[PDB]
Amino acid sequence: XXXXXXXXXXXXXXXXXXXXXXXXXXXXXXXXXXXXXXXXXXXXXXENS
Amino acid sequence: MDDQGCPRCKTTKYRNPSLKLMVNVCGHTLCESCVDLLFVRGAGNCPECGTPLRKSNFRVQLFEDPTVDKEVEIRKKVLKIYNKREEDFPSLREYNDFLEEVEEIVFNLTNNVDLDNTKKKMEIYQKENKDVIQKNKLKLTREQEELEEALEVERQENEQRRLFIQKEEQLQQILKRKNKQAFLDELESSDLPVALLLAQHKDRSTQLEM
Amino acid sequence: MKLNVDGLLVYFPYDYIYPEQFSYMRELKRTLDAKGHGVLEMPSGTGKTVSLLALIMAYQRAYPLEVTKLIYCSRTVPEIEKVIEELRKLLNFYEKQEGEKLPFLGLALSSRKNLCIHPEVTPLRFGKDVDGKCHSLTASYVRAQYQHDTSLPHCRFYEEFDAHGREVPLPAGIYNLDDLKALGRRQGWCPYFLARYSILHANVVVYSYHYLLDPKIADLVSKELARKAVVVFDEAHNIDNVCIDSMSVNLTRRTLDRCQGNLETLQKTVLRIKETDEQRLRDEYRRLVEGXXXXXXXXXXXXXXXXXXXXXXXXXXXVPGSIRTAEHFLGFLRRLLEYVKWRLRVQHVVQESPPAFLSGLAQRVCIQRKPLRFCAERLRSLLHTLEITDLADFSPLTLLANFATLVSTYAKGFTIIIEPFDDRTPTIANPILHFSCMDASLAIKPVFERFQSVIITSGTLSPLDIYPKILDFHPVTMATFTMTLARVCLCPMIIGRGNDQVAISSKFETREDIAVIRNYGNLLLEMSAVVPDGIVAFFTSYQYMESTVASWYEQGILENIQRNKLLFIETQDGAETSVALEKYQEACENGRGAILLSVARGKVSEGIDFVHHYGRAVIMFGVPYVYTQSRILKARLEYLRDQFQIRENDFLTFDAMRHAAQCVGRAIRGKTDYGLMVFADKRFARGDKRGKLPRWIQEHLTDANLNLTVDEGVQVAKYFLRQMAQPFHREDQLGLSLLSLEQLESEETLKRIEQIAQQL
Ligand code: SF4
Ligand SMILES: [Zn+2]
Ligand SMILES: [Zn+2]
Repeated sequence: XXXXXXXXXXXXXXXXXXXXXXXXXXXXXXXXXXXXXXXXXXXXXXENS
Repeated sequence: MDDQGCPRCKTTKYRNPSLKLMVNVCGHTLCESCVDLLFVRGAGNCPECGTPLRKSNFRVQLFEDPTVDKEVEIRKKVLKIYNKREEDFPSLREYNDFLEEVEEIVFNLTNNVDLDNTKKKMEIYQKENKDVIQKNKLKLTREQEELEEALEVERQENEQRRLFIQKEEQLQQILKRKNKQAFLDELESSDLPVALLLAQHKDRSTQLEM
Repeated sequence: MKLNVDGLLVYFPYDYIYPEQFSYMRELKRTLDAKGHGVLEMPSGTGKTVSLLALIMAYQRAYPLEVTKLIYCSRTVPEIEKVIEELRKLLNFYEKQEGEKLPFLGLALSSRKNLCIHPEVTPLRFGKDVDGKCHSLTASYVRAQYQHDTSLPHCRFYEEFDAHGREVPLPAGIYNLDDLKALGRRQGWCPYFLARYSILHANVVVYSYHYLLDPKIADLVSKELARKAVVVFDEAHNIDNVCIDSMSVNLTRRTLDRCQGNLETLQKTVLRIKETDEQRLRDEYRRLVEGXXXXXXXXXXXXXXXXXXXXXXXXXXXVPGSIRTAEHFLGFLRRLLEYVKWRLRVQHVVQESPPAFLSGLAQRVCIQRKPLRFCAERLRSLLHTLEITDLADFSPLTLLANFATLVSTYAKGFTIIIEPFDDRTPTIANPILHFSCMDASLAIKPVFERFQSVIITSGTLSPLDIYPKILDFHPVTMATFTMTLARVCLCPMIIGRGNDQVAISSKFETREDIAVIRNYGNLLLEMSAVVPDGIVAFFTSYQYMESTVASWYEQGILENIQRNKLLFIETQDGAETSVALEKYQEACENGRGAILLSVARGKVSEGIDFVHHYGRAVIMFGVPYVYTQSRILKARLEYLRDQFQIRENDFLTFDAMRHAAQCVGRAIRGKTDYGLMVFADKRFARGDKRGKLPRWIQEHLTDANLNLTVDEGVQVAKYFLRQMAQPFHREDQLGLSLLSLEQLESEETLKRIEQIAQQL
């Protein structure tokens, strides 16, 4: 799976479906509004399941 | 509240995040437990650099840099004086240079010789304690008073907005319920054709809402 | 097709139109006669981009006075590519009709992620690191050191563009990002700086929202261009959300710890450069005292970071206070950092207005207001001064400095809200600090001041009564265009009734109710057994999709959905979503059945569009309410009660319906596309929530379809698909839902197009 995500990518990311870079100006969690999107904390048992 | 930990009597900041640190003349660190444990064992002897504390020379604040505490306290004691606003100078460059002179005096009292600094303070403090320093004490007191008044005016307006929208909701709810119960007690005990009385009820509802 | 749109010839790049098309063209002639803004609503049926670019090119071909430049603004980079290639189709039609008498400089423009060449910058994956290495390899000072030596680092692209490339404008060629990169490869240039330098010569420029509405990026379209410019936003539902994302600032404890490390690093840099040099610091003190920090600002191309986040009209022209010596400015930032760090220590949620925070500052750490305004100018000038290379390392402190500017500029409209812990966190050490804004209007205000006529346009916008009531906005045209059809083309049903006659809802507020999730799974199963070729299923929140697809496994449902079609569940990775989308589109074409279930908020439904056979049945699970978010919602609603006049229960319903009908109305491309679009819970039938879906979906929402069961909805789906899988050829459209050349010149058709379009 990590080879499909890292060593490989989306082949038809040519004009659509490129979900990583479907935003021209992506920044860190600093100067935004919805910066609490992916939390490095809060890893539970049932949620990880 | 998660700093490296109290030096002498190391328990406070590591366990309790409910404290504050007090600085000394030399300016390093002392917590309340340090304060009391130090006062019982000398009352004015720095825990590390042994500076000769003049008289009880401790000040409790909440920051985690000693130079920050030093600059804050010295900056307050300097900006009690040197109160010439932009209103008080003729030009703008003189006001900005005056603020830079204040920064120079604060950094000189940080580390340099405190003699020429105190002589400069003597000259300016005398020459402007004649007129301007007390005048600006008065004006800053006026602006503090009016800012506290304006914040209380803001909070009165917010409480009135909350309570008036609550009374809007309760007035319309009780009033619509009394409209409906009155219309039922008038369908009972009157003698009219039905469509006219129901149109009067719908007129009551629309004149109530709209 | 040579349209007469009551004043002008228009070369439409197809030899057929819709009537909706020509109604849109009438109303946009109306908006460009009188210099006013106007909000349109063409649904997703027509080529609204095709029409839009056609008429703006007709005006620019016919009137070189009022309209200088079109600035299109579509939000995602694949839509940038789509609008550029439709403009390229229209230029190819335009040059088929006449010959090579074009001159017309179409131009895309995004960023250094998408226009950088250099094979050491290119393998970086992130925007700030590409910006940092581009700041390394070219600058105002590294470029000069290379200019009087040989082996110092340089790009060879920006240097060769500096050698010759700033005297030859790009001749009349419509350029994508790929074509522009290829021209940068060809002669050997930066196409990034070529694009920015060739903004001045274009006629259509197509960039994103944040490249226009951000005050700290959009310093590249000047006033004199803007006085005769026509800006056209596209897909403009979340304009207010873009503004609130564009001026609010988030501070975190990690940001402040890395700010402390930054402060110590810059202190050491000031010490060693004090051991090195003194003369340019004299020149610093000169250009602070003499000027207003504009001495070396003339040659400033890659020495510009993100500018001051105050707007264009609230900036000053004075001298920065007591700040001048960089030692004292490090003390200034030290004081501000320690006070904001102490303010963040409070272990309960605290809301303040920014003058209360300024007074708490100006009393307890002696920092006044005007040296707190000029902190952005000071940190940008200082950070230009000390020759330091990789500015990504200095991302927090600049943030903090920029935060200072906002605290010292705006009041009564914005709000400083401190959270010791987030909503989904509780009691984990994340104290954050939203300087949140809630004036939507204060970010589009220079967009209405500068520009001539900005045209908000989307396929869904409803109701149109509220976008003047939020954006401080008074348009010429408030238009809604009715879907005129010769074939039903869509059916919305409101499946708000379980098969056990259980009321389907999401009233529980993401804390699972079992039988409702059971009936959702039963809906998805039986709709899988009916619908072809890909079903799209939007949930409410990723916690709720998480919990639902959890309890579709322990309960025995999800293997049956596997038996009918192939699932592709969503995750909040940027690359895993793209792989799931790619396999979902390779399973709608290699025979089997594919079903993409996502969240109705994220990026899955913002740009990534589902066309003829990729989504046949858009299943909108639930009513999407923003339920996780904090007192930012309560505070923006208190604001819209107070200083605008928009109710609580009005704005919540408006926001929920713009998200729901945003995610639903992507399934349909043209008249020869059919999309089942179901709404699954009872609340979409309650009059106000149904009343705020757009008109072109309420027109086809029948009272019988209102509050169907699961199985009644399944039988309506079967009858829908069977009546709408037959040969619906072009000969069934020339009467009603299509127009020829000679079907336009009849005045009876003109009466029809008068009857179609309406205004609000
Ligand atoms: S100067 Fe041009 S080639 Fe060099 S990093 Fe920047 S965009 Fe890339
Ligand atoms: Zn102690
Ligand atoms: Zn000491």
